[PDB]
Formats: sequence, structure tokens, C-alpha cells
Amino acid sequence: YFKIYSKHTPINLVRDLPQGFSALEPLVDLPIGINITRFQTLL
Amino acid sequence: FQPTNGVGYQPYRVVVLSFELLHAPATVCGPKKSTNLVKNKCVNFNFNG
Repeated sequence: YFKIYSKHTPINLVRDLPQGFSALEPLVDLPIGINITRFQTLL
Repeated sequence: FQPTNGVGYQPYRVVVLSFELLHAPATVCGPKKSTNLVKNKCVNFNFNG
């Protein structure tokens, strides 16, 4: 099962991650079976 | 194939459905219909999983 959890929040900061707590809800549960090894982003 | 041919020689469309189970999660499921629900009475229930 390929779990993808997500969460959105506002922020006012550039140079580092914000300090604080917030939970990520589940969004996608892919019923696939591809043994993953690597990945890459697309911007 | 001709329309005047005998029914033994007329065209027939055949579809063979096979169900393959592998070492992977089972992703094709049946309808799995349901029934009515009753409250305030002792029942043996079977919800989603």
C-alpha cells in the first residue's frame, strides 16, 4: 500500500523550517505493488 | 459467416473471464451488497472490514 499523507498551513519564514507542531492527514492509499527504490521531484 | 447458415455454423462471440491471484494485494472486488440496519436491538454486525 502506497500511503501519501499531506497537510497545508500558512507560514512567514524563508531561511529555515518553522518550529511548531501540526499533524498530517491521509490523502491517498495507492493499491499498487511496485517495489520502489528511488524518486525525484518536478518543479 | 452467412446469415442463412445453420445455427451451428453461425458466428458466436465468446468472452473467457479468468481471475488471477498473485503475491500482491487483491484489488478487484465484488459488489458486496448490504442490508438494512436496526438500532436498540442486539445484532451481530459486519461493517466495512
